[PDB]
Amino acid sequence: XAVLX
Amino acid sequence: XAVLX
Amino acid sequence: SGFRKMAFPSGKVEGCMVQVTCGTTTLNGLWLDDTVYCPRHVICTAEDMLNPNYEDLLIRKSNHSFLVQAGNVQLRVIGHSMQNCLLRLKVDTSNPKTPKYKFVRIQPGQTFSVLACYNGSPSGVYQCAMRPNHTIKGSFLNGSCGSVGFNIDYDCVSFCYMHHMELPTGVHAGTDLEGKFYGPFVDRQTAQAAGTDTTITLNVLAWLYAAVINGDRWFLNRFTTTLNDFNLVAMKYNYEPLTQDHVDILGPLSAQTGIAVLDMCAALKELLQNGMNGRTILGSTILEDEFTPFDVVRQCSG
Amino acid sequence: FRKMAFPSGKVEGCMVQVTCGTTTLNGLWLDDTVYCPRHVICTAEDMLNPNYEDLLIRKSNHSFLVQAGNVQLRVIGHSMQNCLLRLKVDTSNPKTPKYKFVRIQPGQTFSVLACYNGSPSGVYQCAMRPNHTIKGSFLNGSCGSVGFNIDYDCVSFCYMHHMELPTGVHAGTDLEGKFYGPFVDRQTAQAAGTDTTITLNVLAWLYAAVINGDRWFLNRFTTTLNDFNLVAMKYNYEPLTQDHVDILGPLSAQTGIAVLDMCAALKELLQNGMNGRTILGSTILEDEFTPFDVVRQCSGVTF
Repeated sequence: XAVLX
Repeated sequence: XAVLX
Repeated sequence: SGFRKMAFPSGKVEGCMVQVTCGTTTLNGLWLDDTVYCPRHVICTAEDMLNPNYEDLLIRKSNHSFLVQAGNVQLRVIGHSMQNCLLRLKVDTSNPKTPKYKFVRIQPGQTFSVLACYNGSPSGVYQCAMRPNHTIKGSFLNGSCGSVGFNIDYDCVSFCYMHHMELPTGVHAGTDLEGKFYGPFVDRQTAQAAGTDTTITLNVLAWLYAAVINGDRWFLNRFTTTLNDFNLVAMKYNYEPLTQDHVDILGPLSAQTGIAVLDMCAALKELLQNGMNGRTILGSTILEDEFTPFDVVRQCSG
Repeated sequence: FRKMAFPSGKVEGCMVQVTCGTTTLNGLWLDDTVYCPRHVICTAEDMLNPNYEDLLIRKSNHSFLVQAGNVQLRVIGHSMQNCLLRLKVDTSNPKTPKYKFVRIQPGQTFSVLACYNGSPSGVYQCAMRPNHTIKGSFLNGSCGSVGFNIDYDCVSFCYMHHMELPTGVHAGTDLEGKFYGPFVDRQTAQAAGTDTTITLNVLAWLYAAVINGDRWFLNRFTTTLNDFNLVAMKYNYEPLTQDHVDILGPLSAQTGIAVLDMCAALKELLQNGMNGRTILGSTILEDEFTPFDVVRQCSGVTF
């Protein structure tokens, strides 16, 4: 759901 | 009415 | 004087941006004196991203596992360590463009300038506010990470933000320069979500004062309100509760325009309840909340 | 989709403070020349209608104090070029970036580094309005502040601030001292012509929206250039030309959406509003992002 940049 | 900066 | 959402000049920060690589992952790093700071996830691989054990991942690296480049020149890493969600890499050469700086953890509602970077190179600069729910409504593409948020007071750069990720809702999250996340987030690709967000009431009022010092008074009225009654309405519109400290912070601007804080609240109250009827304030059609009272008195004429 | 300005480090390295008598403002130091507004040779009551030519004669190199940081830059020459002064100094600026001077056209944008006493205070994005003014943010002592674009590694200087007009908008020159618009540097009665919305940029913004994945406003139809102008001109939009259509080519190609198809979509947006819906998180149609800015922001262009 969260994306590491 | 123009004002010089 | 006019009114723009301006960022601080970015030059002092540009001269600290470097590129940092580990394995096949590359992102941005901040080089001050003999230290480079970057998001610790630079050490992960594709399969580490879901449940990384940074501690376990790092012990398996050496100093030569990190490639830091300033432009096309390689900077040798002679030391490394993890501080919360950041990596502190010691390099054998010092950054002469290092400005006077300090690391500060800002408060929600506070504003700052971001220098979006890719591969250690500056792309653009924009100003934004730390949302009440700790997220940032920024503009980051992949490989942005490592980019930083900051404020400049005279010749001293106050670094307050470093980017780490995007949340499912399209907003962004990160840490201060000590590595502590702003908000209840962790640096791993797991289902995460920002908490409820509110409009920063203190900033909207600062902005309405900006419109007034700037010659616009159409939205004012003859009413007044109590702090309690103002909050009973503002909360209905998802606005941050206004405290007595907030009213004091507005003291300077209040005395400069001759409008009592509570009377300005009365005006805001009316705007919330009746919309703007097609009119605009400082050119805007909605109530703007990314200008702190400080930003207002700085950009506007005393 | 934030309104991003270009990283300003390169221009910050060219800003100096220029003082003539009691008048202090900002100067642009490139190689061994410092450019600043000519009105710096004017005093308090000498701005209603100054005779610059005769006012300069009474000046000598020693009349100008140029400071960079805390060091004084020695002026060994001075000449006037239209509305600017070109001061020759004995030191070539060590921070001179590769650069050029270009005259911007209506609708195009650039970044402004607002300065005071030679020290940069803020940077923001601006658009040269169709009426030849810019909606900027400047206080007293900001003049000589500069606007620019960066194309690759080359700094393109396109604006230098001189005045604020009665409507709260601003006017200035290119780096040749020529004014944008019909304005003159004298505190006479001058007014900006009425403005219009930069149609080209709005279309560009809609493309950015689509590129981002925000495409609900799109429709199944198209329109003629003429039919679009008839509608757009009610909402006070600048007439769209074929040249504009062609400038939008790269974006149209990136999204596969013909310009006249987006115009059909824009048309419907003007006659029916947004229904409380939002485009790129905005409730209004942005007109200060050019097809280039759009390409720049969505492509992660660096410098």
